[PDB]
Amino acid sequence: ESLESWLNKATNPSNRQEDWEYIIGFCDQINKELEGPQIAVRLLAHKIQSPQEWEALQALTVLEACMKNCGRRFHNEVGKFRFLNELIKVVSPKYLGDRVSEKVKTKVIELLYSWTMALPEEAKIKDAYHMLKRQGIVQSDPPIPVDRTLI
Amino acid sequence: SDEDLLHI
Repeated sequence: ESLESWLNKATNPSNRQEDWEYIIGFCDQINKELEGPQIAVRLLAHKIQSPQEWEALQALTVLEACMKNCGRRFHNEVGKFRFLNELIKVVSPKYLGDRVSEKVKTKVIELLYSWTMALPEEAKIKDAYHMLKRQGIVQSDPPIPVDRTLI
Repeated sequence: SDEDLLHI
């Protein structure tokens, strides 16, 4: 099925629990699609900025899965401000910030922080993260789950 | 091709 089809099912607010079947289905689809990466980020950005917390949370988990399954061609898309700004808006009071839960915000910060280490190649991700700290959105670097593949 | 870093 289509990219949106997979994601809609992988981020459905009604899901009683995460459905890794669809999460993986979404990733495999992107790896097949000529424009899967470009379409995928825009689709994910939107789901992540959703007022429904469970939808946004699931979207973040799907985003995490994509980074580990969709290789370099996905990383390049996530590494552009065009997508990065969408995440900033989620944690910045000037935008969605004051209407988004902490769980969602910290997850975003965690992922962003994680990427600055994992993707030293994507310089735009670092600038995005520093800008956050500089503006006081991120007081200190947060602790993160142990993953020895994060180089 | 890309946008500029958003500013708060």
